[PDB]
Amino acid sequence: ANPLYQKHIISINDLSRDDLNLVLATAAKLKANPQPELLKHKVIASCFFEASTRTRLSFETSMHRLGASVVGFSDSANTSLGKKGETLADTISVISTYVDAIVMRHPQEGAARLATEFSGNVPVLNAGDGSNQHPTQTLLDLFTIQETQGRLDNLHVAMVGDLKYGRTVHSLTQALAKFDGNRFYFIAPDALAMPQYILDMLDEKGIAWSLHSSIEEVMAEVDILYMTRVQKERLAPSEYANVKAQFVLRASDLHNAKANMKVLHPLPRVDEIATDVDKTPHAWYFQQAGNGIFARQALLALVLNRDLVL
Amino acid sequence: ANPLYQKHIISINDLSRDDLNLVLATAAKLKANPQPELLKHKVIASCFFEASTRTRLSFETSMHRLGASVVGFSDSANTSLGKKGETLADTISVISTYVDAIVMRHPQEGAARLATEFSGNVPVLNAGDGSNQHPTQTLLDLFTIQETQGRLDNLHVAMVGDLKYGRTVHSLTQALAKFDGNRFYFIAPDALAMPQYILDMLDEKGIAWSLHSSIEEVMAEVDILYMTRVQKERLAPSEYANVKAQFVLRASDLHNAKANMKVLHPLPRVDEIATDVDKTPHAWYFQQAGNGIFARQALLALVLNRDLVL
Amino acid sequence: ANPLYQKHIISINDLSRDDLNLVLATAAKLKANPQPELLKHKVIASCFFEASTRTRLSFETSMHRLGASVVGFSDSANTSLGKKGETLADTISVISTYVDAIVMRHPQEGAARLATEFSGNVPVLNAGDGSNQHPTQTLLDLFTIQETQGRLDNLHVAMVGDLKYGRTVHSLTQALAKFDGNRFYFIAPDALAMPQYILDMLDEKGIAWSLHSSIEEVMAEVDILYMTRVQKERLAPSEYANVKAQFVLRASDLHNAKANMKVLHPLPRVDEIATDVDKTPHAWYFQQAGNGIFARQALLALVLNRDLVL
Amino acid sequence: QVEAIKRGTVIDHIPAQIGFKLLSLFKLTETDQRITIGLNLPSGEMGRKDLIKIENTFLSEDQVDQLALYAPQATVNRIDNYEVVGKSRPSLPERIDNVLVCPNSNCISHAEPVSSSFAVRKRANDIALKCKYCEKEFSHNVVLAN
Amino acid sequence: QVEAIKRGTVIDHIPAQIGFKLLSLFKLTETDQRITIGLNLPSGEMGRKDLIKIENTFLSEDQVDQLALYAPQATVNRIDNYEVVGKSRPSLPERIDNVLVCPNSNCISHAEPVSSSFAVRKRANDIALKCKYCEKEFSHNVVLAN
Ligand SMILES: [Zn+2]
Ligand SMILES: [Zn+2]
Repeated sequence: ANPLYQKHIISINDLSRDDLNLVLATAAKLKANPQPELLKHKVIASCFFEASTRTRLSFETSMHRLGASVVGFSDSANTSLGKKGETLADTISVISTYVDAIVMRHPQEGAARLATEFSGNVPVLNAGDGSNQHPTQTLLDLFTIQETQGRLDNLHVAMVGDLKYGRTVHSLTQALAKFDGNRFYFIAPDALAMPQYILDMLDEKGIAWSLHSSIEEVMAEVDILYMTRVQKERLAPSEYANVKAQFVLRASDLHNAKANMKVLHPLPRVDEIATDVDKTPHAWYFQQAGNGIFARQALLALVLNRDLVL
Repeated sequence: ANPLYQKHIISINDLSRDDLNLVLATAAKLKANPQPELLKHKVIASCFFEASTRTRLSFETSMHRLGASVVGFSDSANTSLGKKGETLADTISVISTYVDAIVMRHPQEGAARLATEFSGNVPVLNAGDGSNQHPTQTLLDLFTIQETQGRLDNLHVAMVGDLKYGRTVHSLTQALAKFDGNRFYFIAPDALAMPQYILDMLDEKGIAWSLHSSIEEVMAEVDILYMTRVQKERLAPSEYANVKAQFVLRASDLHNAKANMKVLHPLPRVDEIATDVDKTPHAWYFQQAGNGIFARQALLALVLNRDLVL
Repeated sequence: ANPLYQKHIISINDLSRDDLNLVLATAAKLKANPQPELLKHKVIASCFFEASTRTRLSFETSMHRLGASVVGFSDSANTSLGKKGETLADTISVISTYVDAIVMRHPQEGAARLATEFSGNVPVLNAGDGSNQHPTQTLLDLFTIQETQGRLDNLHVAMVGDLKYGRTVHSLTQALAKFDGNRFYFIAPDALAMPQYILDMLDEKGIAWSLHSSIEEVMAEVDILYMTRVQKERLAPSEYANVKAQFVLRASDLHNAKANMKVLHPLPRVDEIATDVDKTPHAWYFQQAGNGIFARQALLALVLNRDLVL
Repeated sequence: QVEAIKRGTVIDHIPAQIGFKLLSLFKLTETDQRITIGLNLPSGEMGRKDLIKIENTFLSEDQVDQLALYAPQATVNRIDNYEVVGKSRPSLPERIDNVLVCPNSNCISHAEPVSSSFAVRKRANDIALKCKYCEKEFSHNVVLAN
Repeated sequence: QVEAIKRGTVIDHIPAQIGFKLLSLFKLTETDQRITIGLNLPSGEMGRKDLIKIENTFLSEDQVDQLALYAPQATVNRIDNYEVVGKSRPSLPERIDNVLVCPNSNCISHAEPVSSSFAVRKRANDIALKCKYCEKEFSHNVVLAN
């Protein structure tokens, strides 16, 4: 009777606060003593309708490391929906009669929400539906902050970079606000402003935000800094003006940077981040990267087993 | 022996008042008075490296009309310059000869003073280089100046759309910045609102030139309304959310103009002007821009004849 | 003061008998008799928005020959109409002027009556619009009518290949559908066999017009054989298994013709005609289509001169 | 006649549910005087009908003209205060003016700002209409069909 | 004042010039059974208004609340057999599905055979909707094909 059981993975604002804790409990237990069998037989279409390195692979590794047999597509072409002109619907509609779960990713907004109307019993998980959401990065970010930083409440994070499109933050951002104790500081271009549909929230949610145009400003402040790659392929030919990195973190920026504070990038880093910094202490984007295995594994298990694990 | 003769036609900010009026007057006199038996020798080539409709046909035609012919080429298509292999100069070297006279229209600036470096003695005429200059697409309207108000002296113009890029209006706040008592009315987004450096040569006399709000309000103050196409085909990505003229022109807003003020345009037109503009004692861009005939001819002659009168 | 003068040259189904013969006769007289000192003023531009070899060179040339020159452009390549940005009309607005006369050849129909809407007074001449009309590519053969049989009256033609699309033969069952005692011989696949609506204007007199079998049999009955290229470049996908003329023409099948009947073609030719056709007292498409000279000139003049005789 | 008013043309005999366009297609529904409707009402001719109530206003010309192909029995009752007088007949001029949705996607008179005109060889058949710029004679049926 | 209906629904009190729209947008035409839409008419309780009276046609409460946004204050004199019997309000509902046309082009709410659906909620001086599919929450105005 596990909670997330048979449940679907789609938008963090479809859950709550107390809801998370469950996978995380699952997760901290695996980073410890695992179970290479726990999800045998199981078949998961790892169909990705858009590019990706870390969200797909890691996920297959989160599946392979548990015993679940998988066969999904990397490129949304050599499939009937490709040159055959088949609608996602049918495409899902049928794939759902072959696998016990679909862990997709799709170039358009909420194409995930699509799946479920043609899924039902069969669990559907999203690796980001257009700039919209990516409920799945928020979780690995979730493991980090809580891991590298004791408590999960009473803290402040500096979300900087393409926000208008960062499937990433929307999720995470909206996630945190729900917790008792988390101030928000958004640093973004004039255009790439963090979509409102998240702004208003904190407000009512008593959670307070503020916009700044410096890295040093909230230097000694923010317990954590979330940088973002710029949704370059995800852009209308107007917003294209503020294309490049209006913000590119460096070394010396780490002067009055708080000890426990670290840099977190859901990768890949395009120009926003320097390589010399990987040597530094905060350098954790990378460590904030290998978390998925754990986050996605914990997560995978759950939905795939009514009974709690170990 | 005259001032405007054998003069390399490139730009316009380096000549004295005396010149324009000179040819300008030859145009009031070439309004309908064809003289074949004259320069029926000096061959000319129409060299179109870009794409403008009027200036091309308008020019090649007066070239024809003023007793002669026109070789040239519509594009750098079938020319040993690229396909084969040659520099814009090499071509000129041999070009001086044949067509003693040629007009150059490059999608890159400075090129004029270039082809004009590889001729020797043989006369040139660049009616637009990249997006920096234009000699012939001004005078022809300077004709329209007498057509609408006669006296070119003191007035109140106006230039909507793109004003920084375009090789056309570049001669504005530079040819008249040496005239008399004239008031400058500009209209274009920040970077486009014409650089202050074309505006810094007018520091020795410091007369009029400013920028404020929308057309909605500066119409009951304009004596001359000359917009300009937003050079959509030439600019920088760094600013792509501005393909639209912002400030448009429709009977709707224009019904507050002065009395002799007329609606003119650089041409081609797109949204700048409304098709419902055709019907107005002001919409003059029709004949305004269409002086090449009476026009060009006036100068086509003068820059290739000795002590001649008309 | 004459009927065929200053007449907008577009289509042909709206004029009376008197017209053709008019210019037609000027052609028997312009068979070899050049008059320079005449319209050596009125400048013309060759505006080729499509691709036809004869009509282009043939035209621009008579334009030259009848004492004058030709500006125009071979394609909508380097023109402010697209690249820059302009409607087929805007261009005309300013076009009326310069080249008092211009010919329009668009890959889309109706456009004639358009450019011709944006001129004012300045005379036009569209020798083919989309695939609906053609004025000049008929008369020139109507010359070939007297060249093969003199009298244009009662006869028996024939039109192989594509007959529905082509802007050339569209004037056939429409210019002669007002002549006298003529018998129509058509040849083209169902949809191509010319619509019944071009055929419904002939209901007021109901004379000849029918369609049956292959060329193999209607050859010992033809007094005039005028095929037509299968407009391969313009049509609809909905019918793509018919790129081939179906009914071809080879000495092999033609050896049953009448006596003065000759082989003519709209031009260009591909398979319609056999290279072994060159050798025949009938293969007349050579001089047939090649009247532009003696031809066009005849009308080029007439539509731009007052009370003139030849 | 019945609930009729003083001055205000009324459009009767309309093909079943065609009237609905006369307000969106014709955007006549942007007025501040009377406009009481009643479509799908019983009729003593063939099938059903639709009527529009206009106060202080009547028809015009191009609205006498568009009525044509719009409805055969269309009998606009122009009432000069309780008295129907100008029961004009739906007749469309020979000339076609900028107010049609043409089907010859070829005649470039589509993507470029123009003036929507055709032809109309009125025959004892349908209200078809030959192309004006392409003289391709088709039938309002489709041209006007959805 | 229209007349007097038999059995069906009626929308007393409909914002002027808004009765044409709540009709033209909707298939209140598709419905054949006789309709007498009284666009622009005297109010009495109010000053000016619109009164619909679609007969044989019954709207329980889904197409009732959907009017909250549109006609704020209105009335359903649900007259069943010449007798008025209605007590329903155009409440703001959860989310009004299959109707509007999404603003977010990239959203996946159209490109597929799937229908549409935006969540209703009251923001500040104005209302603003969120398309469930792509979690985006655009203003109650921008959600159209203009
Ligand atoms: Zn058309
Ligand atoms: Zn949406």
